[PDB]
Amino acid sequence: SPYGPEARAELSSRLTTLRNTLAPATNDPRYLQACGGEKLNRFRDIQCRRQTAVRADLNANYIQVGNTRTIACQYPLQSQLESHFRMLAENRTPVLAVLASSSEIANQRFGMPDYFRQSGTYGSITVESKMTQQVGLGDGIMADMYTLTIREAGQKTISVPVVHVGNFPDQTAVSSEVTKALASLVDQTAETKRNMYESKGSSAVADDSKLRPVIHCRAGVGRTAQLIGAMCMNDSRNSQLSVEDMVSQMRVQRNGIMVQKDEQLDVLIKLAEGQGRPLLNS
Repeated sequence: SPYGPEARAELSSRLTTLRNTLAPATNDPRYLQACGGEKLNRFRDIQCRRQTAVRADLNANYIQVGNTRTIACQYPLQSQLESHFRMLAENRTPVLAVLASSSEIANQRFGMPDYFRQSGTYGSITVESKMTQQVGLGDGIMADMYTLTIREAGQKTISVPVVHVGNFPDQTAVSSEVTKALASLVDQTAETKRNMYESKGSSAVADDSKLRPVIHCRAGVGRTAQLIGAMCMNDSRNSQLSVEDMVSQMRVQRNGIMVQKDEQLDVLIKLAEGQGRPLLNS
């Protein structure tokens, strides 16, 4: 009954209502609007909540699901790379999880710059990419890891661990088992990096806006939301946080499309069921 079809339908009903409420109006005061004439949103209908926006020129949001703090964003546009790197550096990013596949990135029609597997200079910022380990996630899904060293005059140099799911499907959802494996890897990688900063007495530890895992796929609403849901379920502080809570929180803090597909929600529901976590709020 708590995970039966009627509970699942009720969850869907509540979430659909929320999506409708959060649909952007023309020049919606709730959503970030482009300044300067440059394209801001990769997709016109996938907008960035203004009050939680990380930077004025990025489609990117601070999200807190229960106690779990992250940043969710779109795959940055070519024009946005300098700002994106500055975000990554200023956040002292403990892990960047990229859920867009190599196939997607390679499709030049999609405008997804290969910004983390190659080195480059973007305005004032110089970035060096290095290959690190590779970790299997199940079902032949592979996480390729990198470190990005971000250098800029006047700024401290920051190295960001990257977890790239190079063969993450976009046509089908990955299983709860793959999702769990990915959440554990991303969490573990963030933990190691955050520990390093703690050991150096970094001032970023005291700052709520910093040390956030950064997660993006192509749009930052499907695969991204599925991962963030799994990560929040991995957080021992989040007992009794329901699936309704986690999805509504993602939606209010980014846009109404978070967890876009029923296929993705099914994964979150299965993970919740495995923990005996509630789907709905009383």
